[PDB]
Amino acid sequence: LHSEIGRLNNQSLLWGPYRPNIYFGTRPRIGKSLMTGLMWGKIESYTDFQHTVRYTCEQNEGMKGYGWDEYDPRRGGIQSIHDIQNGLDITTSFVKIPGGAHGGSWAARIKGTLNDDAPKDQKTIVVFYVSQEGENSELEAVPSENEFGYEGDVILKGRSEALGNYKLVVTKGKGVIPQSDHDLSRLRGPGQTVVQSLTYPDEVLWQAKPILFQQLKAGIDWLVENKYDVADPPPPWQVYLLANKPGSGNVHIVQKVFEGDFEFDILFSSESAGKEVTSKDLEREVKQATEVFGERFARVFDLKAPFQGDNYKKFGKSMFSNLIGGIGYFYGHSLVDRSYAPEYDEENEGFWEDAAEARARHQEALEGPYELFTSIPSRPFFPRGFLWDEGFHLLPIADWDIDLALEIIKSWYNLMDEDGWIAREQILGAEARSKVPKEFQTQYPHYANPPTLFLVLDNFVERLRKLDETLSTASVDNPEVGLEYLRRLYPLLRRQFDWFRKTQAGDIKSYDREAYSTKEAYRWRGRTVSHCLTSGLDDYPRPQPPHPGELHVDLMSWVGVMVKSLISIGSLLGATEDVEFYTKVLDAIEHNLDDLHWSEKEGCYCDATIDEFEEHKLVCHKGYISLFPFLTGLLKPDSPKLGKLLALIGDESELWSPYGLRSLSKKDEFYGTAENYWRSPVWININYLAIVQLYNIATQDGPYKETARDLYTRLRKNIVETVYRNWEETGFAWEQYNPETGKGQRTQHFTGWTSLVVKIMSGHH
Ligand SMILES: CCCCN[C@H]1C[C@](O)(CO)[C@@H](O)[C@H](O)[C@H]1O
Repeated sequence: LHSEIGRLNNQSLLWGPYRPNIYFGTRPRIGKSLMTGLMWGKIESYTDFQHTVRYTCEQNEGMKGYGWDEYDPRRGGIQSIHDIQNGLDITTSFVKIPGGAHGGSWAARIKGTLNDDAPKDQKTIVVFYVSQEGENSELEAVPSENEFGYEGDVILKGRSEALGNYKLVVTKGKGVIPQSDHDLSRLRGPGQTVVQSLTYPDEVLWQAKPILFQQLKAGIDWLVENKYDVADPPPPWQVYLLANKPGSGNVHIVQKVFEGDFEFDILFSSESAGKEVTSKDLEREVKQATEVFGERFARVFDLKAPFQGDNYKKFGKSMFSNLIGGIGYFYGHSLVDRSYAPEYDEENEGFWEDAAEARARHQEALEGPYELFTSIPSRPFFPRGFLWDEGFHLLPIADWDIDLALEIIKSWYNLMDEDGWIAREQILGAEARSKVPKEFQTQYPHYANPPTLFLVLDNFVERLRKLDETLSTASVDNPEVGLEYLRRLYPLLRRQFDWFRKTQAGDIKSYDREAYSTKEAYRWRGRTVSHCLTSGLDDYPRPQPPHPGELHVDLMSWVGVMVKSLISIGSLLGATEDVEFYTKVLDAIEHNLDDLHWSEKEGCYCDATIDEFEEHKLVCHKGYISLFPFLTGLLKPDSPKLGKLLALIGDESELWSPYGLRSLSKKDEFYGTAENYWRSPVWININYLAIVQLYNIATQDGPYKETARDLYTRLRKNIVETVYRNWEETGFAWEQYNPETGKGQRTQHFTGWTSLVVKIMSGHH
């Protein structure tokens, strides 16, 4: 049954718009295969098209906004794009039609509507670019009857090992096609759909913009050569219209020019399936997908008071679809430093200068290939896999489709190396690398990241104890399926746990340091004077100067999270030998959080260092870090420590702002200093952990039940209203929120853990 379910999931999720880095494109979950991408741009002059043309995602003044209105990666969805520069409201509908043995079929409608400010006679170029990698695969544009290009549909027939036989059709579409009366029309046609079929070495096929411009430029050079000049120039759109040359190749460029509004379809027909897909199929499946999305949303994301209104529902749908609609498939080599230089052990004072010296040896090399199936923080700015982000992204996704989430966990855990390391940032392939400065590409095997994917595993453990529809929950409906998944993942989890302990260990024994356990103490590797990138809270203030005797209460809490998980999963597999070990680790972390990290004088948790005089010193900076044992679910409901944290969480002059909890307290000397990333702004991921823990305390007998209930109520309201208010004003989710003004700031399109707001609204943790 497990294998059966495995196979149905593979066939179900194979195809998608899995290229989140571009406005619209498709590719299957196969490294070297068929990929498509859309481009468009107005043409007004002889030189504007190069500046107007859209392909990879961006966010600036000339783009109003864009995003998925509805999406489900089993069925497809609809994306809206509001382009001010090109005067166009674009819509791209995508739909999957299950069938055959090769992952099924799919279709897309592309619709462009000029906005109110565009000239009614705007010319717009639209290109559908298609490429295929693979040694023994073939793709061929059937040539047109007509001399100079196509009056109707363009049909590409192809074959490969992974897809078998298939046909990909770009329809003629609806809309006015401009006509040139120039002499050029004798050799180039008066204006029509054209195809160029080309070949390049497989590894550059992703470079669609340059490949296309190299063809445009060759066209313009042909004009110059054949005496078409400024005495009497062809119209711009004709100058940028490729000469028709369909054929066989691993690249096919299909180019249309439209005057005014347009629309056209793309129909991918898997030959092994029924009859080929048609436009009338597309329209039906589109309408159907929406119905299904609507029904599932209302059930899984049942917004509770005071967010029951339709305004909130539209908001929740937008935040959710953008999160799930970011899922991408990535494939290629990544840049890793595998020197294991000994400077990276950071055992001396001043270690940061040493580690920089080793970095400047530049011993990094490309390795893999790797593949990854993952959601992403931000389409225009962070279109790739981030380890601790991914745990937050999957919490809402798992609610919607637990099997999709488990698939993404599996994907991430299959990257893990023999030591138990997964790189915090997955930059796979030249395409992914293109959008990332070289200095920032290299991954370091001593860098951890918060293990937030354990949070998702925890939700799945609890659910397991207590056609597309069936597939989405098959891992909890079939209890032997679930346990098998856990049996196979479990050794990897254990390895990650052991890896943390060997690589991110702090030093008790070697200092005058007293504590319940000799073993349990942690220090994030990777810190510079100014930063601690690996903890995820980049510039949150830490002991100065950084020092080999530092201990980090965040990191120790993340270890608590992990043991708790390994206890539940261990139990389920009756790994009683292991369960007993974890139980003692937990017990010790519980004690050592107190002995090493608790400040009586301050009433909160603190990181620790070693003095000038070699003594242990707490260094307290009140903010997210201070609450960590609480955020991560390690405190008993009656703990007096918990009571004191509830005081600090609730205190307006410290963390509590009208807009959510501040990353750092207004009292700390580092409030609003430096780059001010984690030194005052309100962050939805950490607020989310707070809300979940307040709620937990609120719904059990104990001395803080009602303080927690008051805080839960108000923080849930403040968080959701902050994000909603900004969405309404700007159309964006943002990375963080300003505690003084409420405004969203930094990275836009941040879906992204900001989307956790859909789970907060729907409550019932
Ligand atoms: C020098 C670049 C640092 C930017 N990091 C922020 C974005 C992201 O890295 C991806 O969402 C998160 O993983 C971090 O934790 C955030 O702080």
